[PDB]
Amino acid sequence: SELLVNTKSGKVMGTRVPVLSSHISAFLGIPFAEPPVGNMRFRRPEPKKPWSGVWNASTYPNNCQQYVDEQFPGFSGSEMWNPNREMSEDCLYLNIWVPSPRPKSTTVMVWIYGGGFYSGSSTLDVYNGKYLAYTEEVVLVSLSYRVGAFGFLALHGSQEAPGNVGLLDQRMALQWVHDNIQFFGGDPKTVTIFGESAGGASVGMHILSPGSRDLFRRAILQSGSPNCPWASVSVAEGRRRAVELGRNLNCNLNSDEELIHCLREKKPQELIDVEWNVLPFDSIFRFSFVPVIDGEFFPTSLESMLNSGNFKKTQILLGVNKDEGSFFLLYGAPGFSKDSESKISREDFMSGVKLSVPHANDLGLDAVTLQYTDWMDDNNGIKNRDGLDDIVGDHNVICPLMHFVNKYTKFGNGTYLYFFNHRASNLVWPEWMGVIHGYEIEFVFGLPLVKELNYTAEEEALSRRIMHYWATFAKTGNPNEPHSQESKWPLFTTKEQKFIDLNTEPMKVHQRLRVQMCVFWNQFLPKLLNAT
Amino acid sequence: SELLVNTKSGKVMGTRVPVLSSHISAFLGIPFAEPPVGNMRFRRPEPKKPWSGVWNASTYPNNCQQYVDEQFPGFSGSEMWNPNREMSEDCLYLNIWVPSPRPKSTTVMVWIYGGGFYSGSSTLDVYNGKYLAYTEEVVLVSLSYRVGAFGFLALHGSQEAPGNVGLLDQRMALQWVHDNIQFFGGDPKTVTIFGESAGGASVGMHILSPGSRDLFRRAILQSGSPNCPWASVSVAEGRRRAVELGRNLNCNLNSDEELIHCLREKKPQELIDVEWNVLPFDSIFRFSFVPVIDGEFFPTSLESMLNSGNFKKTQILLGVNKDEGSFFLLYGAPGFSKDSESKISREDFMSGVKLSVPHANDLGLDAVTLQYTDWMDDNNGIKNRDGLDDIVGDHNVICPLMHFVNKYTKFGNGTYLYFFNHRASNLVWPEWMGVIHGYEIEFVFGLPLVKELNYTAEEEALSRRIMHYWATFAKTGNPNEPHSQESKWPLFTTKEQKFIDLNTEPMKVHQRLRVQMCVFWNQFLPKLLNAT
Ligand SMILES: O/N=C/c1cccc[n+]1CCCCCCC[n+]1ccccc1/C=N/O
Ligand SMILES: O/N=C/c1cccc[n+]1CCCCCCC[n+]1ccccc1/C=N/O
Ligand SMILES: *[C@@H]1O[C@H](CO)[C@@H](O)[C@H](O)[C@H]1NC(C)=O
Ligand SMILES: *[C@@H]1O[C@H](CO)[C@@H](O)[C@H](O)[C@H]1NC(C)=O
Repeated sequence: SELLVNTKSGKVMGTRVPVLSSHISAFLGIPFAEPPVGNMRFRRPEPKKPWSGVWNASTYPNNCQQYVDEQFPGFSGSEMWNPNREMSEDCLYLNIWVPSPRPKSTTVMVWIYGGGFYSGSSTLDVYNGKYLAYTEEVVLVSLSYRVGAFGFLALHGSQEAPGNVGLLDQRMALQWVHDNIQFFGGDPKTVTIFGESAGGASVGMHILSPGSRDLFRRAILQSGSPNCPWASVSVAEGRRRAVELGRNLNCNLNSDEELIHCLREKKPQELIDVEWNVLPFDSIFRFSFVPVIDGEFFPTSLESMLNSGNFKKTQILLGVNKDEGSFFLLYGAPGFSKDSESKISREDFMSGVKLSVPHANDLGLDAVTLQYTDWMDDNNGIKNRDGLDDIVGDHNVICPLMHFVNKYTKFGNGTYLYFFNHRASNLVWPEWMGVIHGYEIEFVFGLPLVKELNYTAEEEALSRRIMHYWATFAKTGNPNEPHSQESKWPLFTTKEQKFIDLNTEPMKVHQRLRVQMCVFWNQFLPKLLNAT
Repeated sequence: SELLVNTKSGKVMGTRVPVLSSHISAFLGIPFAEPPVGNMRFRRPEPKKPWSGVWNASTYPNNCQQYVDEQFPGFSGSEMWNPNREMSEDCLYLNIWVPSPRPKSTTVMVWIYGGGFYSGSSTLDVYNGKYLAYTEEVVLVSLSYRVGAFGFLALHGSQEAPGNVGLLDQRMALQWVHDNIQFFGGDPKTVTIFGESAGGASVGMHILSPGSRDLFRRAILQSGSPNCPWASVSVAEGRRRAVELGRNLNCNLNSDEELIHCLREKKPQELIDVEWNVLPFDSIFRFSFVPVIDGEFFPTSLESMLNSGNFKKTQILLGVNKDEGSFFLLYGAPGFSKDSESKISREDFMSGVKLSVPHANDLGLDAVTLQYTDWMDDNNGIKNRDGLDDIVGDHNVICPLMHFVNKYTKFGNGTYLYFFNHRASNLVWPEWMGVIHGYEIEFVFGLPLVKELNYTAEEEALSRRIMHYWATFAKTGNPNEPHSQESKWPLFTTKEQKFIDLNTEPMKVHQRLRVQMCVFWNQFLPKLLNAT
């Protein structure tokens, strides 16, 4: 049977799924680890005990325990990101979409979900791997990993809650793919890991970490890089937040062993309810439990690793969206709201700057304000709104990705950079938010090919073109087909720093993506904060 | 006789001078002070002893002792600024141009020469008052004052060299005008003091200083303001430079009395030869002997005076030129020269920044560089050249004048601001220097009306229009003729901050003159330097 596969862990039984009036196989909900419950909460993942008999892989698994967005109930815009299955701490599963008939050795892509390390599910409609698998004839995997305190509570020195275990969750899933994907027709020699947001930063983290490098071939990063200011913390800061979390739930705090035990007796929701109370500053685009610079997973600091060339050398394809910041300002910054144009007063603009750069002294805050204020027209509500959108996007996502890409290219074997700026015709969010964090994903997964979702024809064409770029890059290390008449996405080089737009218009090459602002975030401001 | 005038100091005999195929009277070389020679070197001026008989006022007087530009011998561009008479320490004289027939009570304008407080003469061709006097029917005075160490050597606490005596030279000349100009047909109630560069800053200084306010009615400032970073020093810094000057000439340094005596035995040229050796930094647009913040002439610091409204309240007309910096970079900055386009390398640009902001730490220098660098095109020789031109202009002249004008307007009785950007058709300096420091003066004094000087017709028209603005403002406090059909130079206000261009094209109003750069020089950078 095409739906029966014998792996090293035991036999799995999948299901036939319809896609664009054809069909393909899906193996959903395969475990790659022992359920991390009870005394194994906060702990490193263990490999899954092999099973006898046939594992039923016909339905999606549980989503990991996580915060649930309730700002706009019934609103698809926010709820498309929420878990669509029951939540459980028993959530370490992966899903596979396989072409029909079964391939022998074809290119593999493994997806890693975003969600600020505090949220995410492999099972969301926008992550459905069937269109990609079917259209490009690739084996599509989607993994899962613990988020929140469950994934990232860090008491360094203690082996009961070391930190980074959600990254090791990802690593164990890549190990399983390495080991077994051949039985599904995947080529273990040609695995591309890709991810958006925290998943993009995760991809970058596996590139850096020695323990992860050998388990994938190449990598795509969407709107995220490992050096993002929100993607990691020192061991001291992690310790502090873990202690404060215990302080919020009335734990004994005299020893690591006392704290951890107390935290293990709590029900999942008690941890989720107080999770946001541990942040050190009044901030946006900051998350409580994130990867920690521990000296095991990351041997030294991220910057010294990037300078010395201490990372996997291979091809990378990556980029950003036009308006990365709007999602975050909407939720947290005064003056912004979903159903108005959100024209921002000068007073709200400055409140905005404070929340967006929480770690900055007064001089730093002035430096930023000056850099994004048009002093000819300082009380223009639209210019204030958009400038603050640009600040949050540049600081959090674009300038950290640009620092990474410039550093990586010095040592790497080929870089391809994009700037995604198509505003989708059917977007439910308001005009002012622009091209939002996470809204390139639907084009990457081929949702525009489904007619009932109401995209234009040129949006279908864009989606196909992006899928073929992504898949051709996974297959060869180059998104272009050599010998074809279409426009050439040029290689990014240290010298010329070229990149393309991704949108419905004929492609354009440009150079030095937001260099004037990123010299400010990546060189000047940090120097200013170190002197003062 | 029309050429004989009886003043309070004694009788004066002038001369009839031809102008634009008519004639007028000129009283040249009238003394207003005792010659400041011998023991009176470095000292406050004394009033001139009245004379019996008739003072011959038919020829220009001596120019004060000063440094003489020799960079381009025979080149009119540089030599038009040099002294055209014999130099002497016996130089305290003034000159008067009077319409024919003699007026009774008409508007008076008294000119104060620039030259960085280290140079200047009342007697230069470009300062010839006859065209202005004749064309607008005003009595035109031009004064003189000691420059260099002779005018500004400052040993505070000592009455032998107190500092600021060159400003008191100006004050005594304004006193003489107050007292006597009526006998020449001038209205002592309607005196306008005007000046360029150090003379513009001087004008501003008489507005601030209590001792000077009552001696003039209103004021014009061209490319200079009292708060310019080069226009004054602390008493400690003045003391240091006076000591270092004495150290350069082998003086006994054990007491003020010893130093001053030693300096008084030296010939003028010995002081001039070592004058530049006392500057604290490697710099441009900085001068050795300048006004000192002494607590007598200036009661408190310039900034506290500007904040509290401690100054004469009256009308002011003022402005700047497009390319104020080029003159200074030519003379002192590596990569610039008179006979090339002076395209500047990135390395020379940074050398430039260091010399232009000599008092800044490394963080400050970076802040400036970032602000004036296009990071898309950082090795564009023209953009580097022009950016450095703009830095020197903005820091030295434009942003300090803009801070002054904004502060003054809060308390003042009417402000009129211009931006002069006509590149003269007959200019001998190269294209790259643009609209240079000091090249609006020729339009103010009417040289374009003389055919043999080879200006265009529209340049004649511009000159006349500027002269009539200047003269109508001196007469009424408003450069416009109410009830006339010509375009209206609008009042500058705290709210709307309006200003005009001065050039051959139809006038345009704009707002907030170089506000984006001047917020940087006047707010951010000083705050950055105070924290670090
Ligand atoms: O961090 N990445 C999140 C993500 C990534 C891809 C797609 C969708 N998202 C949902 C994030 C939008 C809303 C941000 C919500 C942050 N937040 C959560 C809980 C409580 C408060 C807040 C923010 N307060 O300002
Ligand atoms: O300060 N204002 C001077 C002025 C004003 C109106 C018209 C003409 N000028 C001549 C100044 C140009 C050249 C600057 C010369 C400065 N300088 C003098 C002596 C020795 C060295 C230097 C400069 N070295 O970099
Ligand atoms: C990648 O590496 C191969 C083999 O080592 C080399 O020949 C090629 O030039 C490299 N490509 C780039 C873009 O560096
Ligand atoms: C100047 O002062 C006069 C008289 O005090 C006043 O009436 C007039 O409004 C003032 N003008 C300005 C521009 O402030």
